[PDB]
Amino acid sequence: ITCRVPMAREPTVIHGKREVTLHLHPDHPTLFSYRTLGEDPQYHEEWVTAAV
Amino acid sequence: YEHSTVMPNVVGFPYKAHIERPGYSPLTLQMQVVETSLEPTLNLEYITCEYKTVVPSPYVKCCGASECSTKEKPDYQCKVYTGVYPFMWGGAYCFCDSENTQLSEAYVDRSDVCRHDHASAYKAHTASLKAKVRVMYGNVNQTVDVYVNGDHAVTIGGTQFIFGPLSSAWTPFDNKIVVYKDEVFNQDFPPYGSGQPGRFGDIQSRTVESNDLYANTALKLARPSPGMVHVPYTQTPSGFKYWLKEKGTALNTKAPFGCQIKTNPVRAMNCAVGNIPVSMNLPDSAFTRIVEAPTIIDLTCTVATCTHSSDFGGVLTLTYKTDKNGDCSVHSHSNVATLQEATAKVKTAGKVTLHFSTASASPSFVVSLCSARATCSASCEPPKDHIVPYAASHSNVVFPDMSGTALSWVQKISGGLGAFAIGAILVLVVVTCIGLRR
Ligand SMILES: *[C@@H]1O[C@H](CO)[C@@H](O[C@@H]2O[C@H](CO)[C@@H](O)[C@H](O)[C@H]2NC(C)=O)[C@H](O)[C@H]1NC(C)=O
Ligand SMILES: *[C@@H]1O[C@H](CO)[C@@H](O)[C@H](O)[C@H]1NC(C)=O
Repeated sequence: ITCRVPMAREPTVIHGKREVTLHLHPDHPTLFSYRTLGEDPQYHEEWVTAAV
Repeated sequence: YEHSTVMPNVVGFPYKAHIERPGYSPLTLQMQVVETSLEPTLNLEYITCEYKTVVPSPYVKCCGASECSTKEKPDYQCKVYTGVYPFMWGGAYCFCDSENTQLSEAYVDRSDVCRHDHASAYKAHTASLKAKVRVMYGNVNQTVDVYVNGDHAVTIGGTQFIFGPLSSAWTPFDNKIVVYKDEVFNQDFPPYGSGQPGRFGDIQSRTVESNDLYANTALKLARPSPGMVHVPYTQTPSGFKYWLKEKGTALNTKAPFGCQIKTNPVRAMNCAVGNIPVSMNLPDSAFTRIVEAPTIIDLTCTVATCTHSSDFGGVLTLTYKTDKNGDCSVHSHSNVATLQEATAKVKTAGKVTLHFSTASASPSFVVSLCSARATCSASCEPPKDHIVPYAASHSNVVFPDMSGTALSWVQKISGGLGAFAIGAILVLVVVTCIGLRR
């Protein structure tokens, strides 16, 4: 069957010189992951629980 | 007419190809890549699912001994125990205080939902490539699905196109993969018939509907407690649930080159690597004769503004004089700068404006309008916005032109030093000649 999930709040993006700063404000334990689209990627993933 | 070219394998990047033949006006072909797919050839090794332990009701014999024989079942385990006094809710079960005997057996089978939830082990081989390509020229604008193999030949508007083969045999899948739901993992698995308890592969089956099953889960039986009717057993927990607990990281969030991984069928999409060669055969009806094409003479170029950014940050203007109004095909004959429009309208006024994008401090390139050519060179300033949400629309070149300011300073310094060194050479030669004359 089809069963329902909520969309997480959009994060706060702060620009920079070849960097970004993300303010994350979770309401529930949410999974956050990121990777780079180059030759060798620097993957990362974690379970964000509190605001970080 | 036959032509051959190469295009970068970048999704969404426009490509312009120039076709020039004697007796006809030049033609510009626009080709774009909408979506690509890469699929390996898979041969199934086995599948795994959570198991269930079937235990039947124990057998009890009063004043008798019963021996149990072996059976052809997965991990069948049977045992016989002597000297038991089972109790029930009414009272004793048999008279014989110590002559009773209990037979207990257990085995393992696949779960009732193995048909719906299972993990598959695959071996990966050479991979194919399918692409969707949009082609534009004249009054033709069509998207076609092709195989990038050097085999498929498609026909668009009476024109024959052959694509491929790819120039970089690279695949993100390792030799052995494990597929579950919509995730692929690049991990190795035990061979068939050599599974170990507690980890992945505790039970294996050649296919979902196969009738043979290999299991190794340490079904050790134990003696029943006195005054009780039960069968105890110790078994290492299912390895499939453990693997689901700490499988690791999926290839979905790790694949290089921004490779979007999808399942059913296993494939990778929008993988940007290498370049695709294109061979085309054009009919003679897609060109225009020189006589009815416009004539351009005395074409000079200048740049109004430039700012090297991912967007189309540049504007150039071309001045010219003609003999009749018409439409021309324009092109840039270099890789530093990429244009935006492949066609232009030429009137008697004599001024056209074009857009372009670049990534060098000072570019220099040749721009062709119909049969006329001109040279454009200008200075650009860096942008201010640090991060943009769209991919670059310029081929990455950084080296400036030999007549740019930095290289101009380098040339002037080098020329001064070289002239001074050459003067020193000449004076030394003259002195040594006048010395040897004596
Ligand atoms: C009824 O009970 C008697 C004993 O209470 C059972 O007789 C025993 O049978 C076993 C094996 O047949 C012998 O080893 C014992 O020595 C016997 N006991 C006696 C006192 O003779 C008999 O088998 C039982 N029969 C049924 C049908 O339950
Ligand atoms: C080509 O056709 C597609 C599909 O209708 C359309 O989105 C696109 O704008 C067309 N291009 C031109 C130049 O008309």
